[PDB]
Amino acid sequence: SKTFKPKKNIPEELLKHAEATLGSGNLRQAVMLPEGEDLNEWIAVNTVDFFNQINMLYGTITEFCTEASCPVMSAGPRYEYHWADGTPIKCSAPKYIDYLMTWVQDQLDDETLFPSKIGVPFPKNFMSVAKTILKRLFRVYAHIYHQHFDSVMQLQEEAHLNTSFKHFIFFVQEFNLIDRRELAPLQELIEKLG
Amino acid sequence: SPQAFKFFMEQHVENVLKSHQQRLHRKKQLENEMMRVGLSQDAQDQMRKMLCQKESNYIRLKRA
Ligand SMILES: [Zn+2]
Repeated sequence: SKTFKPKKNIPEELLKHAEATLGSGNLRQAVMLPEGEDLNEWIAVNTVDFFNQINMLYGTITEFCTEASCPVMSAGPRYEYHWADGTPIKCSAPKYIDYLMTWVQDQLDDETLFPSKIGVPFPKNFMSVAKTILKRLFRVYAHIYHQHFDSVMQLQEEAHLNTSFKHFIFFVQEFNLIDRRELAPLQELIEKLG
Repeated sequence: SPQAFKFFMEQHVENVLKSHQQRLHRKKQLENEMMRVGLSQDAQDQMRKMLCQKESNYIRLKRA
């Protein structure tokens, strides 16, 4: 709300390379909570997987994402992001994303948030914690899609990106883990994947 | 180089699907044997519960 600043002062692509994917199969069914499975656990394992994918995704285009090319964290001109973790900064996309990925990593390493021992329950607020992570992880996708799809197509990794993002968004949507407002930066890519 | 991201995503999609069908498979196997020997619905539900907890434990461990 302070971290997510859409810009009403802006008058309002090739992104719809969206058919390009790998073997997603029945992905809508894949993201569903299996009968008897704990939602927290299911959120946790997928959040970790998505983090890994996104961590690798950004690794491919980080050379192209610099202070010069991206002096403010954005998802196109109509959306800017300021960093804050409650434990807000106008900063560049590389700075923001470094803050973000360290932050997410610390959560996942936090055994009190993401317990790895059998028998140890999730914290009472795990859902809210998971929702902030996924909310902010979405921004890497959005930044890359808006600012660096040229470099993605250069590396011929559009299919791999779409696959990752499609799965991410199908998961997010299944459990309503991100407010439709914050998904604004990619509404039409998303509507194109459903 | 983007080769690791690429290889992982190509490998990831089929891993997702395999994990999904393996859960179903173990679920089907349990139902099959239960029905074969004709256990009480209480005993069946207990063991279904046990399978679910084991599957839960499994993905926690994969995450670890
Ligand atoms: Zn950038």
